[PDB]
Amino acid sequence: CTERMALHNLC
Amino acid sequence: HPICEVSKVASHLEVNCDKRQLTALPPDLPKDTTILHLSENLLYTFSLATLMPYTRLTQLNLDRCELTKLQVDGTLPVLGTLDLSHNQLQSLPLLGQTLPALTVLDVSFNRLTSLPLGALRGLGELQELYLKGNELKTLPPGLLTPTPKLEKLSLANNQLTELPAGLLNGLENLDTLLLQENSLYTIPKGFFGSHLLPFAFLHGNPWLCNCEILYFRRWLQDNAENVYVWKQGVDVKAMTSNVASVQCDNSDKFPVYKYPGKGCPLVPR
Ligand SMILES: [Cl-]
Repeated sequence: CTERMALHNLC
Repeated sequence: HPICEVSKVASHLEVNCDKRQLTALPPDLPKDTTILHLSENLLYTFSLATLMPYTRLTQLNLDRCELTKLQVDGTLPVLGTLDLSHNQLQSLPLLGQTLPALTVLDVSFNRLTSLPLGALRGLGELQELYLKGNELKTLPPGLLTPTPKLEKLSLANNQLTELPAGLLNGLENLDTLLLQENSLYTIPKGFFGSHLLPFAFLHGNPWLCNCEILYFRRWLQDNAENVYVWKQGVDVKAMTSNVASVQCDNSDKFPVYKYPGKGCPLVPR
């Protein structure tokens, strides 16, 4: 899961 | 469509053209496409102009496409999200004359070794910029002047050794800054300015603990609960706050926020 997904809590 | 999957979610139209051995944009896609996935094809050069017929297109992924050149002809007035991650770009596409509504740009894991003066000019709506995993050593002055609304900025895992002093200037809304795993040794005084920054990742840099680290030491004091350690594979709400992750190089892990600074400024006695 991507950095971007992580920072949105979407992992 | 005879090749791409088309997924209708009320008014939303998401087209999946991922991994289909495409060497060009397929020509018969719905004129009403909201989101287009073009991941894991072979799109060495790609022309943004070819997407003009798609009036409602708000998100485009060209990740993992062996992309080397992105031609910036024409204009896509509604495109909000552009993912160019894991490609072969050796310099940053200059997009400000092309994507005026862009809010999210991901160019992580390319081959970028610098950003040019004015790289982001005209991207006035930008909110998120991801540059993790390139080869950057510094940034040009004024890089984020064009992008005052920026909220999240990743420069993680580059090889940065200097940050311009005014980098964060006029960022009234910045909420996440990722600088971990570079080669940084100092922070210019006042770098952070006066706006609250909820999430900073600053670990895995060889910080030089001399009198010029005092600014950073004092900022880390005022901000200990805002300093985190990156963990892969999880949500950020899952990650540990740890102001002591930020360590003096040549030290055995002495935490910058602890730095005494005894005898600063160094003078003859
Ligand atoms: Cl010194």
